[PDB]
Amino acid sequence: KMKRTIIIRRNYLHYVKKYNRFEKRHKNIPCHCSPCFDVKEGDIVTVGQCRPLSKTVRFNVLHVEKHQIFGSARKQFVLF
Amino acid sequence: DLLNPDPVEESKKHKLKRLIPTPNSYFMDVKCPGCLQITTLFSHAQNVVLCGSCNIMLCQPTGGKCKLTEGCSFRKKIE
Amino acid sequence: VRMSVLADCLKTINNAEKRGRRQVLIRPSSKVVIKFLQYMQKKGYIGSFEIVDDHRSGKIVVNLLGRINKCAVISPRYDVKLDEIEKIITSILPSRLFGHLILTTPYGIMDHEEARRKHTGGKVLGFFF
Amino acid sequence: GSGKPSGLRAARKLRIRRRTQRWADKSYKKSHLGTRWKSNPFRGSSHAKGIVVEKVAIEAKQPNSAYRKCVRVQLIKNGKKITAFVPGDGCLNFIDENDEVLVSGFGRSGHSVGDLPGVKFKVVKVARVSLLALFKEKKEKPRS
Amino acid sequence: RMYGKGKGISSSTLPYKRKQPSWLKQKPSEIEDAIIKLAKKGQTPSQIGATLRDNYGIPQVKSVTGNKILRILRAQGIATTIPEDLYFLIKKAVSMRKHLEKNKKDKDCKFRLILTESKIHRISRYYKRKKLLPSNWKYQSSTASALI
Amino acid sequence: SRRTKKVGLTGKYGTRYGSSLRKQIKKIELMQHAKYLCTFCGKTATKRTCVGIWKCKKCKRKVCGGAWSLTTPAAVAAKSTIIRL
RNA sequence: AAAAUUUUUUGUUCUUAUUUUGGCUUAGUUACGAUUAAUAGGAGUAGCUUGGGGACAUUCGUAUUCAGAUGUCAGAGGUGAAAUUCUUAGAUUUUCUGGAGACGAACAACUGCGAAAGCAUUUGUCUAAAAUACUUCCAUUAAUCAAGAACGAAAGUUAAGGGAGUGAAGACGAUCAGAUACCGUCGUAAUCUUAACCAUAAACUAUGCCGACUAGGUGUUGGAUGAAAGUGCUUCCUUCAGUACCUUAUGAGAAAUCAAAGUCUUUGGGUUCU
RNA sequence: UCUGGUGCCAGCAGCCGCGGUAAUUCCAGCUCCAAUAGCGUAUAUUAAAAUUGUUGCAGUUAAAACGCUCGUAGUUGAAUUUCAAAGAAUCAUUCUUUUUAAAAUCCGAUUUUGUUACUUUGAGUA
RNA sequence: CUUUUGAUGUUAGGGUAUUGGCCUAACAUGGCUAUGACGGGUAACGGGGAAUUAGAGUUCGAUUCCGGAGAGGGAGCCUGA
Ligand SMILES: [Mg+2]
Ligand SMILES: [Mg+2]
Ligand SMILES: [Mg+2]
Ligand SMILES: [Mg+2]
Ligand SMILES: [Mg+2]
Ligand SMILES: [Mg+2]
Ligand SMILES: [Mg+2]
Ligand SMILES: [Mg+2]
Ligand SMILES: [Mg+2]
Ligand SMILES: [Mg+2]
Ligand SMILES: [Mg+2]
Ligand SMILES: [Mg+2]
Ligand SMILES: [Mg+2]
Ligand SMILES: [Mg+2]
Ligand SMILES: [Mg+2]
Ligand SMILES: [Mg+2]
Ligand SMILES: [Mg+2]
Ligand SMILES: [Zn+2]
Repeated sequence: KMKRTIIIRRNYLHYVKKYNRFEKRHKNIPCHCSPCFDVKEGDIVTVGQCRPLSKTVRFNVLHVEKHQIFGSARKQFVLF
Repeated sequence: DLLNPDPVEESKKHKLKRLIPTPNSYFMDVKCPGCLQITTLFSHAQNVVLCGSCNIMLCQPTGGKCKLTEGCSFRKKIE
Repeated sequence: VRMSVLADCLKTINNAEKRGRRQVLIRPSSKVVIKFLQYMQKKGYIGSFEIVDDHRSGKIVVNLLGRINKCAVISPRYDVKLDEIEKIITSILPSRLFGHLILTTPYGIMDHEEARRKHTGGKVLGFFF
Repeated sequence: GSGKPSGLRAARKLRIRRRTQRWADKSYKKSHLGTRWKSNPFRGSSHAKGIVVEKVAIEAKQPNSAYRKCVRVQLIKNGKKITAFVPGDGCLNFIDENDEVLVSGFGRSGHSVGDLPGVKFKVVKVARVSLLALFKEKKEKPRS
Repeated sequence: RMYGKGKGISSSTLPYKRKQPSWLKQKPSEIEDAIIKLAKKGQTPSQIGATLRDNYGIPQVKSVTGNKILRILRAQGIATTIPEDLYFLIKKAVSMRKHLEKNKKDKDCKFRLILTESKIHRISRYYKRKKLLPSNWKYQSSTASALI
Repeated sequence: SRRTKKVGLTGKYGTRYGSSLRKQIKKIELMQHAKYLCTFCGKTATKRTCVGIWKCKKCKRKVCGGAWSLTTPAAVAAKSTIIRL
């Protein structure tokens, strides 16, 4: 929804020693998206670190992979 | 003992409970008197079946095996 | 709903063994069950067994020798490192001289002594005394 | 099952269940509750000093029969008033109207002990000489 | 069952021999043409299978040809936009809703209608995850009656 | 946005008359100002013109009915009785 | 279709070609190209299949009470015993006629249906739900579920009806040392219907839900299969689903007891709540 | 189960308790016991506590199954796709060799054949 | 919850030893959250570590070394690498 800027979500599992089990966690990362890409909510992107470009952004997109989803983006769990 | 069950006992249980599940139904050749035509039929048929030559009823649906018309003769199909 | 076919098989075997039944039937089968049964066979805990072939998930019949004390699974298949075998075996097995703990390993299914001999870890499946 | 989740990714549920259920334990709730800094004359210490205000006698609980000797003390630290027991056969007449004493706990920290109803403190020193060395009476005499 | 308390086990069971019987005589083209003609008349796949079993001699379609009924009905561009069982569920729901419009004091009917709509939503989610239904297919409860 | 939590239509009365009288007015006037199906032409366009007269905005027929609604139950019961005979 | 090593013409450069390559249109050739059908789930078809499952409309019955007659004459009620109460202006009692509102005896069960709360006169319409039978269709579509939602006895609250019997309050008459009680004579709200609230019970099997295994017998409710007495129906034998009881447990418990409250220091099938 | 004194008083006692003439428990004398240049008391904290329970608790009657059903997030989910087979090294066991479908690649030939979790071994570290 | 008074981005500059809403003008409506945002409490400086424990765990760490912050409480400034 920004101009040449996107938000991506990373999912991962965290280990808890006392119970010998795992948990689901997540973090958000803002990135820069050049107009040579055509993205939308639900796809998969690969990003690389650069120098700070604003108060929050430090990455920008290098490759896009089309991916179809059926619920809402925040409710999907993909691990990589 | 368990590998080679008595065939009388096996054929005497529920179809889903025997070692190899097998149905209880079959197909058969039916002949009605004085029409001179042979027709395939399924035991436990759900529809009403009319003869090819004349529109004479050959069976009636029930809650189990179909009711075969009076005087008709049936013979199992070999396989 | 099943959620596991290994647990049901092992529970049925254990229940029949407690009564001295000399034969038992396992309804749902799979390759993992076959491998577990073969490993029990190799240690002389059971006799021979058949696989009955219907056109569904098959069935198994086994021969028992009045010789098993216990057989069960560990439901969550915890991931075990090579240097953590000692604690698990101390907690689970009845002695240091007999009994077996079964791991699944990147080199197949095997007990703990063979896992040490091969220098490998894995996850836990179950055990039999 | 047995009422707990046993999955490989069910650690949050177990952690939160244990976090909520600790508060039902009396010892835990006692040692983690913010008001213990307020409803406690010693405010966390083991001893305190005060000025004697009155001498009293207290009845024993029902099956027993006696008159136990105590003093009422006003604490220097915060001005509160407490009641303390004077141990010994005739140790009460070692104490005057307003002297300075040390008092400590009485063995069951938050609780009353034995036969005295509602006394949780005990005198250990008077006029900065030991009550025991003064009752032994073969050691020291009060600084008149 | 999924909602009530029943635990029945009644069902049909297939024979061990997967090949077609020796006494069967028709040609696969004839059976496919019968499928197409009998679906032209406005029947559903389950009705088609039942009629083939009874009024013709074909124990199983898959033994004679190589495909199932829905696949061959689709190979000709004849299949409906909405699957069979979902349509039956929708029809039951619209009937119950009409009756309930006529009677505001049925409390059992309200209960059963809630249960059927839950079924509808679950099956619709499954069919949308596959590409069998368009992604913006929603089932409004007020316009479903005109759906044919 | 939603401009009112409770009073809905009776917000024209302000704070007067008491809450329960406003509630009864609300119940009556919800029926009084609604639309009703015309059985003659099929459209839902029948509205009240006076205390007993109802009229369809499309076909322009006039039907005699109730005071605040188009039908009252007591007349429906008698009509059903006669029609059953 | 867009660039070429290799010679070409020029001192700024001009004059041309085999020369190394992605697709398109069509004919052609492949071993050309889709795992079962779960004693998982959902749909379907069949039976003069079952049921006090639900909603609306209809139909019947004695009893009770009111009013009208009807014949007779001194008590009737009620209690452990009596009062209060009705009555020669005819009580109570017997016969007939009309109205009113609730209720649905006997049959009726260690029997049926529903998620629970609950459901019982006849007939019609509407509406769902199992179970059984199946060589019908789809192919994992499922289990349990914070938040959220639908229902939810009796009492109680709001409005309009209805108002016989029963009867929290209240008034008397008795018993008693006292009796604001237990007993008796009256009797208001309520109890019933329509439209809205309230959301609680020893709302109990004081036993969450799904799946597997483990023991013998006697019944009973609803289907299907195979066989005998009948005067296309009854009995018997199997099998599926529901529902009780008895005996016994090198099974369990602190015990009472339990076919689950068993398969647990030989401790881990899945999941919610406390 | 020693002596003297006191007599529900004085007092002791973390807990159960002792104390009215016989007090093994108060106050003393004697004698014994424990640790010992050390030994008591108060407050806090760990084990004991499988009385916080992942390993590892209980929920008919002891504390504790929501009145009942639906339902999102969460947790958990049937079987199937290369299974084998034949020699060597050891006092049946443990090890170790040999190839059996395919396509691309050295004039009847070497070497490549999806991504994570998970597990093995390293690097780096006051 | 944040956003009139910079909250989240784009463009052009200013400034700094350099990147950056760090600041200024124009523009757009974004950013975080039941996987706990925004708030409250701490008798909370963080580690290397300590005590007690068969194995799990529970509780401490102002205080030898490393990192941070301050010189009664706040703000400003000169010299100088
Ligand atoms: Mg469910
Ligand atoms: Mg199936
Ligand atoms: Mg009346
Ligand atoms: Mg009355
Ligand atoms: Mg009365
Ligand atoms: Mg309650
Ligand atoms: Mg309860
Ligand atoms: Mg244990
Ligand atoms: Mg502790
Ligand atoms: Mg503990
Ligand atoms: Mg322990
Ligand atoms: Mg306990
Ligand atoms: Mg319950
Ligand atoms: Mg600005
Ligand atoms: Mg520190
Ligand atoms: Mg320092
Ligand atoms: Mg100072
Ligand atoms: Zn009209």
